[PDB]
Amino acid sequence: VQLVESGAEVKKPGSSVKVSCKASGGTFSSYAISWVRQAPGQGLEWMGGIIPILGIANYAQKFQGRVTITADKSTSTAYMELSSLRSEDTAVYYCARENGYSGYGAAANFDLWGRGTLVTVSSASTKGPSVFPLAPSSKSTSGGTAALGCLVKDYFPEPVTVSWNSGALTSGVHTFPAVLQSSGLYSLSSVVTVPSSSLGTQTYICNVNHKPSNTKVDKKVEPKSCD
Amino acid sequence: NLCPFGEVFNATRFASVYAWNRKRISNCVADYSVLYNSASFSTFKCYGVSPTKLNDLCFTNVYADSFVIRGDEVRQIAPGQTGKIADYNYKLPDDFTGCVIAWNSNNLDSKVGGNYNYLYRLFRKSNLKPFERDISTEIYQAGSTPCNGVEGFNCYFPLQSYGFQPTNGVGYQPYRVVVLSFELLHAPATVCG
Amino acid sequence: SVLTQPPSVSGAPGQRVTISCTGSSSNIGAGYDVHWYQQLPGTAPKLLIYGNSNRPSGVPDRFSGSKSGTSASLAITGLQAEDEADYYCQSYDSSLSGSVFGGGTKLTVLGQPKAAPSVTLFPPSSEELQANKATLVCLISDFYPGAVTVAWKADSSPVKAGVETTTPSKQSNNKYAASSYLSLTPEQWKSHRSYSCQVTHEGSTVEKTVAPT
Amino acid sequence: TIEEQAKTFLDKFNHEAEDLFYQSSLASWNYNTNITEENVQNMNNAGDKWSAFLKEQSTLAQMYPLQEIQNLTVKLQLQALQQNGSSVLSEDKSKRLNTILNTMSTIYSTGKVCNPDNPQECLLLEPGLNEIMANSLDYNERLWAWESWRSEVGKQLRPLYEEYVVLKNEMARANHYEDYGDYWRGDYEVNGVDGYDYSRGQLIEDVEHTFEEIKPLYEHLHAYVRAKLMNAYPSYISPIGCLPAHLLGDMWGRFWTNLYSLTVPFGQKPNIDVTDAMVDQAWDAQRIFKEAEKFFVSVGLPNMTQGFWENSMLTDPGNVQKAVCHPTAWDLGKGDFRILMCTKVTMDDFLTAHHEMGHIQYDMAYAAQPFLLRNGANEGFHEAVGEIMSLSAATPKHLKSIGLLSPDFQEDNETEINFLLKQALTIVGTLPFTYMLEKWRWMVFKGEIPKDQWMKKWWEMKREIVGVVEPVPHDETYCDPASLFHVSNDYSFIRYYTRTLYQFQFQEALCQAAKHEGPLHKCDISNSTEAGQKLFNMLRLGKSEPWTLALENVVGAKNMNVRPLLNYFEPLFTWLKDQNKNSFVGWSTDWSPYAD
Ligand SMILES: *[C@@H]1O[C@H](CO)[C@@H](O)[C@H](O)[C@H]1NC(C)=O
Ligand SMILES: *[C@@H]1O[C@H](CO)[C@@H](O)[C@H](O)[C@H]1NC(C)=O
Ligand SMILES: *[C@@H]1O[C@H](CO)[C@@H](O)[C@H](O)[C@H]1NC(C)=O
Ligand SMILES: *[C@@H]1O[C@H](CO)[C@@H](O)[C@H](O)[C@H]1NC(C)=O
Ligand SMILES: [Zn+2]
Repeated sequence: VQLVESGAEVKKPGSSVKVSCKASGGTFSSYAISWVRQAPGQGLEWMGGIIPILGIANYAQKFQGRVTITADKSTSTAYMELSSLRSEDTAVYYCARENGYSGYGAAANFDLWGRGTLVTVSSASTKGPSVFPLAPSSKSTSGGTAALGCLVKDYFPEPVTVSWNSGALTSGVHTFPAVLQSSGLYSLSSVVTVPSSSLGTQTYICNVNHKPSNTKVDKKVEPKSCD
Repeated sequence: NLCPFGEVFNATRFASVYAWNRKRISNCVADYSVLYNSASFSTFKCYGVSPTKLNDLCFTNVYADSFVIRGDEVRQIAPGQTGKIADYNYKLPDDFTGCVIAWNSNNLDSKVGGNYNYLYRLFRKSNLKPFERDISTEIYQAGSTPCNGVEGFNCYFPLQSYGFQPTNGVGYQPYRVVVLSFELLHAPATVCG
Repeated sequence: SVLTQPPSVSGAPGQRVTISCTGSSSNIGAGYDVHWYQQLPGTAPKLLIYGNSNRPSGVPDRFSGSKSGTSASLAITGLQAEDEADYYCQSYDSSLSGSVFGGGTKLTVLGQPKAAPSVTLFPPSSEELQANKATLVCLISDFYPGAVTVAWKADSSPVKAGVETTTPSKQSNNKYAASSYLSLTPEQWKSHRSYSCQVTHEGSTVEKTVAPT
Repeated sequence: TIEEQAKTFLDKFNHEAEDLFYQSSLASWNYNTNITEENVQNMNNAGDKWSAFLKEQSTLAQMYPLQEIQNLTVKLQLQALQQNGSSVLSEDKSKRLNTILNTMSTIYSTGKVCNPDNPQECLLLEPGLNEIMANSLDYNERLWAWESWRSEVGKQLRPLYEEYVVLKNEMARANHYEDYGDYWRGDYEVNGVDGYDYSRGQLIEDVEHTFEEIKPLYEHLHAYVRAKLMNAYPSYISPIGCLPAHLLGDMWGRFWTNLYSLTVPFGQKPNIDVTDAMVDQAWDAQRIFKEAEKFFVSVGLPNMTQGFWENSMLTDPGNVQKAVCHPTAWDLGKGDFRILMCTKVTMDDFLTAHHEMGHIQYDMAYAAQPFLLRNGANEGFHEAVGEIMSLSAATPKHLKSIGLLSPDFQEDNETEINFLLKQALTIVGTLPFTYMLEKWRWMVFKGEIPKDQWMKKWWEMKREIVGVVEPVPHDETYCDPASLFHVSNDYSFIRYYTRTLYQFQFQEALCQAAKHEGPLHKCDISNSTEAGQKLFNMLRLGKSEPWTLALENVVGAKNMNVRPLLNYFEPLFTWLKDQNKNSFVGWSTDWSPYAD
C-alpha cells in the first residue's frame, strides 16, 4: 500500500509538531509502525515504534522523553509528537512499516515508507519583502542580447513563484534557489535573455505573490541612462 | 582487560522476551566468579557446565541472551521444559552448555498504573528451533477462515502485553533473565578466567 | 553510528563494486540480519535486501547481500546509471537496544562532460542604495557543480564576510545554473574603486570587473 | 479443530481477564481503604470495562457450538463463560431490572427508625439497631423495634419486590430455564462426568431428607429455649405454643447468640474467655496474624505471601479518614492478595480474622489455575474451610498449647455442654430458617403461589417448619422476607445450607485423618501434616473437578449427609433429652398470643 504524510511547515525554538501518517486502503494492522528521520547529510536513525493493536510504544536512548508517538487504529493513522525543537532537529521524517519474522537473526526491516514530512526550525520573523530592479550597463551589452531581472530581499519563506508579465514569458526564464546567511536571511535571483531591439518599445515588470504575507507588489524596470 | 558485563546487567531497559537482546563476548577475560560471589540473583542454575569450574576453563566465544519474564516461568527456562514462552519465545536446547541467571527487578521494571512496556509471544503455528528469535507480528490463524490481517474470529494476535506491577506477588513480578551460552567449536580460545 | 561504512565508493560501469558494513560484535557479530537500504536522490528510501541474503520483489538481481562474521557485504554485479544512491546497513543492537542504520555509501558512477564557465557581473542600481544595504550578485551559467568555489576581492584585500555558495538547479537543456550573494553597506560601497567576481573551475579562471564610477 | 480454537480463545480470555480483574480489584481496594468520590469513579469505570469485556467475550463464546467438544475442563470453562444473565433481554428491561436492584440496595441501606415521642431522634439500622436488638431485656421494646422496622419498609418495598420477582422470572424464562430457583440450583449441576450427575430435584429431595433428620435436633433445642424464656418471662410465653417473632436474638432470626447469656444452663462454672489474657499481654493484630501463620504452617499448609503482610490493612489510622469496618477479602490475582479486617481486642474479631485467613488460604490454594478454574462450584466451600480452622483455633486445647489459657482449667461435663450449646445456637439454629427461606423463594420463583397468598403461605410455613408465632397478624401489604441482606442484593442463600454440612464433613475427615478416636468437640487438627496435605490436595483443585468427587476424595461420600453433624452434638443431644423430662417437646400451629 501507500503511506501519506503531511506537508512541510517551518517551526520555532521550543514548541511542538504533529507529524502524522495515513495508510491507503487500510492495512494499518498486524505490523509494527516505526518512524525514521533522514538528517540532512548525516544519515538516518530510528525514533521509535508502536505495535498499533496493542497500543504500546518503544523509543530509543537519545529520544525516550523528547519524542512521543501515538497511534489510532480506527482511522489507520499515527500521530508523532516532537517537543523541544532546536536547530539539529531540522530533518525529514518518514513513517516506515515493519516486517518481523522468525529467522534466527530476526531483525526488523522496513518494507514500506511514507512520503516524508520536512520539518525545519527558523527564528525568522514575518516582515515585508523588498524588490528592486536590475538593468544592464553599456559594457554588458556587447552583443545583441541583454540580461536583466528582479531580486527579492527580506522575504520568507523560500517558496516564491516569480512570473514574467503574469506568465506571458516562457523562454529564457530561470529560477534560482536561496542560501543560508549569517542572520538566517534568504535571497533569490532571476534573469532573462532579451534582444536589444525590444528595450525601447516593450517594458519588463516582475509580479511577486506572497501567500502568507497577503502582499503583491508591482514594480517596473527601466534601463540605465548614464551607461 | 575485563569483558563488558556490568552494563549488561545494569542496563536501563532490558529487551522483551519475544525479541531478546543478544550480545557476543570475545577477546577478553571474563571472571564469572564475580557473579557468583555477588549472589544478587535468585537463580544461578547452570546445566551443561559445573557452577564453579567454568571460571578457570577457557572458552572461545560467549553469547548473552537477556530478557524479562514473570515469576513462574523461570522454571520454564530449562532443557526439556515446555510452555507458551519456553517454546514460542526462546526454546533452550537439550544440549545446553552454559548458565541462566534470573534476578528480581520489581523496583526498576514496574510502576504504578500498570507497566505494559514488556511484551511476550502467546500463539504460534508450530514449534521453533533452539537459538531462534520470532518477531513476526502476522496474525495467528486459528481456524479455517482466512481473516487476511483483520482481527476477529479464529484470528488472535501472537503478541500480548505483560502484567508487571510493583504490588504483585513474586510469581508475577518482573524477573530479568539472562542466558549465557558457551561454544566449544573448532576455534582457538579467546575468553578465560 | 556504530555500524561503519565507507563514505563513498567509485563506480566502474559494467563491473563489480562491493559495499561493506563492518559493525560491532553486538549487532552484526551477534547474529542479527544486516538489512541493506538504498535511497534514490530526492526519493523516499526502500527495502533493497532483507534477510541478509534474500531479495524482495521488485529488486534487480544485480544487488545481492552476504555477511560473514562481524562484517556484511553488498554485491553489485552490474553498474548502470540509476544506481546513483547512498547505501545504508541496518542491524539491531543489544547495547543500544534498538535498530540503528549506518553512515551511508555514495556509489558514484563516472561521468563528466563540461565546458568553460561563463560568468556575468551585475552592479547594483541606484534605488538599492536608499535601502541601507548593498548587494553584490554573481550570475554564472553553463557550468557544473564541480569546482563552484567563489572568491571576492576589491583590488586590495580578499573579502571573507558575506560569501555563500548556492546549490545549482537543473535547467531544461541538461544544464545547471547558480549564483552567489554578498551583503555590504552603501557607506563603504563608494570607498572601493572596483569589485570583481572570481570563479575557479578545473583550472580555468575568468575575471570580470565592474566600475561603479 | 473446534476444541483447539476454544483453547486459544480461553487462553486469550484468561490473560485479558486476569489483567482487567487485577485492575478492578486494585480500584476496589483503593476505594475500601481511602473512601472518596474519585475512588467511586474508579470502581465504576473499572466495573464498566469488566462488564463490557465479559459481555463481548461471552457472546463470542456463545457463538461456539457445544456438541463437538468432549474435553471436560474445556466444557466447564465454556459453560461458566457462556453466561448472559440480565443481558439476554432488551436494554430497557435490563435497565429496569438493575434499577430495581439499586432501589433494593438503597432502601435496605437507608434503614432508620424514629421514636414516636419526637421525629427528630432517629437511629439507623447497622450502627445501633442491631446493638439494641442484641442487648435488650424487655418484650415491649423489642416488639416496638420490630414494628417500627417492618411497618415502614415493607409498605414501600412490596410492589417493588413483586416487580423484582416478575422481572427475575421473565429473565429466567428467557434463559431456557423454568424458574429463577432452577437457575440458582443449576450451579450445582455436573454434566459430562459419568456416574456423578446431579439434577435440581435430587438436591431438594436430599435437603428434605436431611431436614427430617435435623428436625429432632431442632425441636429439642426449641423446647429448651422455650422453657428458658418461660423461666425468664412467665407472663410472656407459654410452653404450649410457638416462639415469639422478635425474641430470636437478632432481628432476622439468623443468629441466636444474642440470648446466650439469658439461656446459660450453668452459670457457676466460668465460660472460656481469654480476652483479659490478650489484654494484659499487649496483643495486637500483628501478633494474632503471626500465631495464625505459625499454626497454618505447622500443619503443612504454605504460609502467606509478603503481599498480604505489607499491602493489607489491619488497623484504621484514627479519625482522619474513614474505612469499611466489614470483613471482605479480595483475590486480586497475579500473586496479589488483600483483606479488610476491622480488628479489635475481642474473640469475635479473632474468629472472623481466622475465617478470612482460611478464605485467603483457599484463594492461594488454586493459584496456578486460570480465571475460569477459579473458586469452586459452590460459594460455601470457602466458608466451611475458614470456619473449620476458626473453630480449631478456638478449642481449649489450642488455647492451652499457645500459652493463653491456664493449664489449671479443667474440662468437666458442664463447660463442654455449654460450648456445644453455644455452637448449636449459631450453627444448628439457622438451618430451619435457611431451608424455609430457600423453599419459599423456590415456590415464589416457580409461580405455584398467586400474588394474593404470599404472606399467608409464608406465615403458614413459618408456623410449621421453623415454628415461630407472630404477635400480630399481617396482611398482604407487607414484605418481611424482603428485609434480608442476601435477598436485597441478589445472592443465593442455599450456600449457608451446604456449608453447614460441609464444615462438619471436613471436620470429621480431618479428625479421622489425624488419628483422633476421641470426642469430636475436643478434636484438634494441629501438628497434623498429612491431614493438611490431604486437604490441600482438594483445595488446589477448585472448580476443575466436580464437588461430588471433591467430597468423595475427602470424606468418602458422593452425597452430603448429616452424620458428622449428628455425631458432633451427641453429648448435647443426650443432655437435651434427659433435661427435657417434664417439658413439652414440639410446638402447636394453632396458638396465637393475640387470641388470649
Ligand atoms: C487517599 O486519598 C486522598 C484524596 O485526596 C489522597 O490525597 C491520598 O494521597 C490518598 N492516600 C492513599 C494512601 O492512597
Ligand atoms: C482438557 O484439555 C486439556 C488440553 O488439551 C487437557 O490437558 C485436559 O486433560 C483436558 N481435560 C480432561 C478432563 O481430560
Ligand atoms: C504442635 O505440638 C507442639 C508440641 O509441644 C506444640 O508446642 C505446638 O504448639 C503444636 N502446634 C500448634 C499449632 O499448636
Ligand atoms: C514460610 O515458611 C518458610 C519455612 O517453612 C520460611 O522460610 C518463609 O520465610 C515463610 N514465609 C514468610 C513470608 O515468612
Ligand atoms: Zn465468609
